[PDB]
Amino acid sequence: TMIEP
Amino acid sequence: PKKNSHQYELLKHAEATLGSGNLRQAVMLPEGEDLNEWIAVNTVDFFNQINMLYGTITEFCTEASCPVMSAGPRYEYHWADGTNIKKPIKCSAPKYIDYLMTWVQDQLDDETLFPSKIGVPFPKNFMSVAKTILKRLFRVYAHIYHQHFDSVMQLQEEAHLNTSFKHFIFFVQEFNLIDRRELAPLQELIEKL
Ligand SMILES: [Zn+2]
Repeated sequence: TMIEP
Repeated sequence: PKKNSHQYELLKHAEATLGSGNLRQAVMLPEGEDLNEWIAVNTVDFFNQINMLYGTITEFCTEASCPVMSAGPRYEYHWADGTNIKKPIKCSAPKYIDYLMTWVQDQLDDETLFPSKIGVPFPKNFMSVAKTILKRLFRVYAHIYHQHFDSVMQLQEEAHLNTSFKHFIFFVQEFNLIDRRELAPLQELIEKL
């Protein structure tokens, strides 16, 4: 759903 | 515009009382109001504001400018519900925002979740349903801020976006509707308000 770098 | 019911006074009540400049007090549940109904009324207005705010910069947000949903390079968003899409799908920021906005709309048009009859209680899971809606709306502010802010300021739209975001963050904070985890893309901005 929400990915970081 | 629309001319001339309890939710609708509630809405004009919420919009007008913001003019005191003190947003922390204006966002609080008025005496004796149904908490869900207060949240529902403001959630719709936030959907509408953010829908028109994004609509002003729509021409600068394109498959070419924004190949993924980004709030800065540190944060990226993939679309899932899941109902029609259960596994998060990499897509462009315009496509993703389309899916999110159509999905929010679809929940607003669902009378089980947002009853238009004034005596029908909101569902027991309403609180969870509204938290999911607002959590995703925030990511529309996040992408506009990090990417299209030059366009926001080229149009005269900076104060509009800033006042709506301040209102949004103070409301979300008052009712515990979004986790710190999710507001991290706008962290520096949220601390300054
Ligand atoms: Zn964009």
